Amino acid sequence: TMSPNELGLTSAQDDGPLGQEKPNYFLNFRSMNVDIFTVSHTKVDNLFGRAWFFMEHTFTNEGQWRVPLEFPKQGHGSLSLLFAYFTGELNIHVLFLSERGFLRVAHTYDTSNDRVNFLSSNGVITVPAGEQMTLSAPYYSNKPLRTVRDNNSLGYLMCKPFLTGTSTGKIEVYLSLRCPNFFFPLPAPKVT
Amino acid sequence: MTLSAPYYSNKPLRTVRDNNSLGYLMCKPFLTGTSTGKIEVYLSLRCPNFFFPLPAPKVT
Amino acid sequence: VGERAFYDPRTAGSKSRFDDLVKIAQLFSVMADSTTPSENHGVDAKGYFKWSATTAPQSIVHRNIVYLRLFPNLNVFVNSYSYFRGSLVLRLSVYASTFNRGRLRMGFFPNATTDSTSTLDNAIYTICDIGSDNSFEITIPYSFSTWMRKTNGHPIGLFQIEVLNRLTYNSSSPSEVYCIVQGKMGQDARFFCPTGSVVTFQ
Amino acid sequence: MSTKYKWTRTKIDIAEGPGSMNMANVLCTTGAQSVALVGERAFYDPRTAGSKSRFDDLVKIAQLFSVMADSTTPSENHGVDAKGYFKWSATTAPQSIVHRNIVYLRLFPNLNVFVNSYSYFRGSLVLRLSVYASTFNRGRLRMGFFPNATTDSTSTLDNAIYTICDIGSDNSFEITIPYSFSTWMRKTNGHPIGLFQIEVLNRLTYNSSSPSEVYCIVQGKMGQDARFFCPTGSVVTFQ
Amino acid sequence: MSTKYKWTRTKIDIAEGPGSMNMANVLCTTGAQSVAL
Amino acid sequence: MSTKYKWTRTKIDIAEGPGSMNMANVLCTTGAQSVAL
Amino acid sequence: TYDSKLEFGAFTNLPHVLMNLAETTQADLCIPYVADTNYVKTDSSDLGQLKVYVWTPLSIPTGSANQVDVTILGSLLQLDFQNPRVFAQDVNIYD
Amino acid sequence: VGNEIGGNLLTKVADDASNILGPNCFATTAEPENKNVVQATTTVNTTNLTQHPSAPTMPFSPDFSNVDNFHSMAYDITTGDKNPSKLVRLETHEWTPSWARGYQITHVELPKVFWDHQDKPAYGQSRYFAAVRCGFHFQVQVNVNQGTAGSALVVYEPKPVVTYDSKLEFGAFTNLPHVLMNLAETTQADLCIPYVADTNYVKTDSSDLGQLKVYVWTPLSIPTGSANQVDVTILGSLLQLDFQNPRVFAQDVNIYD
Amino acid sequence: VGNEIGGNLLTKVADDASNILGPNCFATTAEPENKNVVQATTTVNTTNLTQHPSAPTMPFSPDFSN
RNA sequence: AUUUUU
RNA sequence: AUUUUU
RNA sequence: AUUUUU
RNA sequence: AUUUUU
RNA sequence: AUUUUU
Repeated sequence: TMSPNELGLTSAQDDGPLGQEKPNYFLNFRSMNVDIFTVSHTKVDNLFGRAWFFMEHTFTNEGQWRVPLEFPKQGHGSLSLLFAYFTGELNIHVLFLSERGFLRVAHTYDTSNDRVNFLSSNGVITVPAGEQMTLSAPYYSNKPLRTVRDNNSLGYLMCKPFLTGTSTGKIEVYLSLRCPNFFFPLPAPKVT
Repeated sequence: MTLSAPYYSNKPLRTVRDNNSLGYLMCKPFLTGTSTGKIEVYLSLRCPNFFFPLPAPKVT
Repeated sequence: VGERAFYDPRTAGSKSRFDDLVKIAQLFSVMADSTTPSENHGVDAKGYFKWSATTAPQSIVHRNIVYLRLFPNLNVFVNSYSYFRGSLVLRLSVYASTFNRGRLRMGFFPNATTDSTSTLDNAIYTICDIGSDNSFEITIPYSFSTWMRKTNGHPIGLFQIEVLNRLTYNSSSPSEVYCIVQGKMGQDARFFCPTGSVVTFQ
Repeated sequence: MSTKYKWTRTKIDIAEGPGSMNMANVLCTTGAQSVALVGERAFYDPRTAGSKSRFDDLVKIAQLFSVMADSTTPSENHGVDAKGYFKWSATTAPQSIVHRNIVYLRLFPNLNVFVNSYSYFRGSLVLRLSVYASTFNRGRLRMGFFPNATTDSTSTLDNAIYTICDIGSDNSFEITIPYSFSTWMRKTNGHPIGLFQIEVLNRLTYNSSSPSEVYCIVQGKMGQDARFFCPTGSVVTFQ
Repeated sequence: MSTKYKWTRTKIDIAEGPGSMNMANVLCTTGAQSVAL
Repeated sequence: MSTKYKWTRTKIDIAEGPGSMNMANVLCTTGAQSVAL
Repeated sequence: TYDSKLEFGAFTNLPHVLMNLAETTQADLCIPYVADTNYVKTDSSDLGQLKVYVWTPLSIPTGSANQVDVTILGSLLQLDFQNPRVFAQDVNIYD
Repeated sequence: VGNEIGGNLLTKVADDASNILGPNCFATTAEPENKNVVQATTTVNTTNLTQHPSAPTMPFSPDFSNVDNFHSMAYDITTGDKNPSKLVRLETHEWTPSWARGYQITHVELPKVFWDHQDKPAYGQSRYFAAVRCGFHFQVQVNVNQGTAGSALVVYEPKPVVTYDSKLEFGAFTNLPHVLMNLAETTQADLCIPYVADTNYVKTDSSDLGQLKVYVWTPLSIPTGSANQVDVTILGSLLQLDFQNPRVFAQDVNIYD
Repeated sequence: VGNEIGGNLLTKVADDASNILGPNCFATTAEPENKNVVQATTTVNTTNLTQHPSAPTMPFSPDFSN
C-alpha cells in the first residue's frame, strides 16, 4: 500500500543521493502520463538539435572573422546553462550574404591565434556568394570536457571571405549541436 | 520554400473560422544593401481533420 | 574523416551523459526566493517567510498567485518551451526547534486569479503537524481547458498557507520560525513547444 | 576489384525547373519539409469535438439538404420566383401554378459552396418539398421537372419527371433528377439543371378551424452517386 | 557499429545543365511533373 | 507504423560545381542526355 | 567561477544537504572527481570547493547558547598523485 | 497494542463503509524518515561517531572508480605509493689520492639518510611516522679510467659495528655484507640489506639500523697522466618500507625504553 | 526511505572506488544501546514500571541457586 | 553510441 | 589497392 | 552492341 | 493503360 | 493514421 512518505510527509535532509523519482499520491489522484506528440521535446538531442541565432558580422574587406563560440543565455539554448560540462558534435549554420564571392569557414578549439592564420586543416568549407551551409564541427578539443559557461565554451569560428570587386556584405551566424553530452547539472541562472 | 508546420497548438482543436484559426506566420528578411521587395504567401494543409459541419456560409 | 570521438564521463564524475531535460524541471527550487523573509506577513510572492506564534488560528502566513516563472529551474523552461502539462509539487519546509508544536494548513485553488484570503475547505490542502519531518508537500494535478497549457500565461492557481494552530513554544524555544517553499514538476511533467525568450539570463 | 576506376560520387541530371513549387498536386505538398522539432506527428482528439472520427469526404456535405433561394417572406409573385419558400393556397385553381423557376446548383447554400470550388460534377439531384398544413387540410399537388430546360414558362408536366403529393402524415415529398447532360461531366456553374414547376392538382381543402392556405419549403441535395471533379477559381466571396 | 562516422545526408554531383529542358526525347517529357490534384 | 514522422521527400547535399561539364572522362560523356525522339 | 550569476535556492541542484538543525548534527557528501580536465594541478583551487550557506538564519531563544560552530571534515575516497616534480614547486599541467 | 494502529483502523473502516464509488478515505501509518539511529564511520586511524545522521547525498549517476580511462597520466596507478621506495643518491664524496688502506672514504646515516633533505621522495611520509622497518638495496658506484687501479671496501655496518668500530680488526670486515670491488674491473657494487637491529622497529630519523661505509682496501695507483679526481657515489633503494607509529610533523618520538 | 542509509551509502561508495589497497572508509549504522523501551517487574503483590530501563548487571559467572 | 530512424 | 567505407 | 561498367 | 521501360 | 502510394 501507500506509505505516509509518498503522501507528502517527508524530510528535506534525507533527499541525497540526487535524483529521487518518488511518486506522490492522495485519494482520487495518480501520476498520469499522457503524450500529445509521437516524441519528446525534452530530450537533449531533440531540443538542442534545433539551431538558434548567435551573432552577425558585417564585412567590407577580405579580413578574417574570429569569434569565441559560447552557449546562449538568450534562446531555448539557455537550457544548457543548467549544466556544467559539455562534449560532442557542434552544428554551425552560416549565411553568406554577398553579391559575388566565396566564404571560407573553419572551426577549432585551439586557443592559439596563429594556428588559424593559415586555415590549412581547420575545415575551410566554401559557401558561394548568396549561399548558406551547415557544417558539423567534431569535438577536436584538447580538453575532455567543455565548461558550458566559458566565453569560449565552444571552439572558435573562422570566416575569411574571398571577395572579387568592391562588393561587401554581412555574415549572419546561428548554431545548434548534434548529440550533446551534458554533465553535473548546476543551479538555475539569474535574470538581468 | 514549402514548410509544413506541425499542430503545435495549445488548443486541441482550432475553431475553423477564427481570424487566427491557423497559427501566426513570421517573416524576418535578412537584407544586405538597399535592396527591397515583396513576399507573396499561399498555403494548403497535409491531412486535415475537420469536425462538426456547420451551416453553409452567406455571400457578400 | 567524418568520424566520431570517444567521450569521457568519468572526468565529470558521471557514468553517463544527461539525456532528458524534464528531470531538471523535476528538481526543487525556492519560489521567489529573497534574502529577507516576507515583510508583509507573507502576502507577497516570497517563498521565504515566518510562521509566528502571534498569528491568529486563522490568519494567513502566506498567500500569492503561483506562476512557473516564480521558480529558478522552471523559469528556465518557461523561457524555452511555449507549452506544458503535468502535476506540480510544492514542498513547505518549516524550520523549528524540537520543542515547537502546531499545525498549518496550506491549500491551493487551481487557476485561481483573485489574490484574496479564502476558506480552503474546498481547495486542495495539506495540514502540517510539526514533528521530526517538518517538510510537507502538496501536489497539483494538471488542470486546464486544454491538453497542453502555456508555460507563460494563466496562473497555476492561488497558493495560501493559513494558520490552523498557533505555533506553541517554551522558555528556551523560539516564538516564531522560518519557512521555505520549493517547487518542482511531477513525474508526469512534460514540456512541448520551444518558443522565443521572454527574458535574458546571466 | 573495382579499383580500376577512381571512386567518385554519383552524378545526376537535374530536370527542368530549379525550385519550381508545385502547388497543384497533393502528392507534392504532403512531401514538403517539416519545421517540426523532430518532424513528427501529433495525436488528434476527436472526443473534444464530440466525434469518433474526422470527416474524410466532402461529397457527403453536398448530400445535405438546403433551402433553395431561401427568403424571410414567402413568394409574393404566386411562386413564379426562385424563392423555395412559398404558399399553397385554396384559391389557386386546380391547374394554376404555385411555384415555377429554373434551378441552378448555386440556388442552394451547401451546393453553392461546391459551385464556387469545383468546376464540374455529375450525379442525380434530389429536391424535397415540405408542405406544412394542419391534420385537417387535404389535397394533391404535382411537381415536375424538365431537365436542362431553360424557358421559364408554365407547361404541362405529363411528360416531365413529376411526383404527385397527397397530403397526409408525412408531408415532405421528394423528386430525383438523374444526371442528364451531353457530357460525362457538366459545369458546376453553367447550364441550368432544368425547369422546376409545382402545379396544383386538387385545391387545398379546409374547414372552419383549419387554414385556407399553408407554407411550403423546397430543399435540395446531391444523390448518392454525386461527384465533383475539378476545382476551379471562385465566382463569389463568402463571409 | 557505424558510429565511427557522423551520420550525414548523401552527397551527389550535378551534371551539366542546371534546368536544361529536353523537348526532344519523349522519355523526358512523359516524366514531367503533374499539375493534377 | 512510421506515422510518428511526417512523410517528406529525400534531402540530399549537392557536391562542388553546379553545372560543371566534364569533357575529359568518357564515362561522363557517354552518360549525357539524348536528343533522340 | 560564476557564483554571482547563479540563483540561490536552486543550488539544491548540486550535491548538497539541506540539513535542518535540531534534527541533524552532521551531513555526509560523497563527491567524485569533477573537472573539465582529466587531472587537476596539485595545490590548486580547481575541482571546485565545498561551501556552507545559511538556508534559514539561527533562531536562538533568549537563554539558549549563541555560539554555534560549523566544522568541515574531509576524507579521500580515492587518491592519485602522478606527475613528479621538485618539492612544492608550481607546475602547470594545463595549457 | 495501540499508538500505530492509525492506518488500519481508518483504512479498514472506510473499506467497510464504501459504496460503488469506493472508499472516501485512506490512512497509512509508518516510521518517520528521521529515525533514532546511530552512524559510525572509520577512515585511516580515525572514527567518527554521529548519533544524529542524515541520508548521505551524491551527484547524478556518479562514478567513483576515480580512474582516468584515458590515462592522461601514463604512469602506474600505484606510482605515488611506491615513490618513496624509489632509488636515490645518498652520497657522493671524492676519493682523495694518497689515502692509506683502512681509511674511511665516506659514510651514510642509515636509515635517516633517505630523508636527508626535503627533496627526498621518502622525506614526505617519513615525517608523519616515528617507527620504521625497511630493507635496503645499495649501489655504490666508482668510476676510474683503465690506466688507473685500486680497490675499495663497500660494507654495511649495523649499529653494533658502528658503535664498536675501533674495537674491530679491519681486514675482517669482509665478514659483513660487503663488496671488495677492484677498480678498473667493476664500476658499481650491489648490496641487498634486510632490516637488521636488536629491536623490532627503529626510530625514524635515527642513525640506528647501522650505516653503510666505503673504505680504502688498497690506495689508488694513479699513473702520471691519468686523472686524479675519483668520485665515490652511494645510491639507495628501499626493497621494502614500513612506517607505523603516527606522530606530529617531524617530532622526535622515543619508540625505545 | 532515508535517515539510516548512512551505512550502505558510505560502505558501498568506497567499495566502488577501492584500489588494490582496499576501501579507504567503512560506515555502519544501527540503533543506539539506549532504545525507546519500557520494562516491567513484578514481585509478590508488587509491580514496578520503568520507562527508562538500563542493562541489568551481575557478578562474574554468578551462581543464583543460593 | 539504436549518442540519425525502427 | 578493403590504396572510398565495413 | 558486355558498342556505359563487371 | 506493358496508354514511362523490359 | 494504408491520416504519402499499393
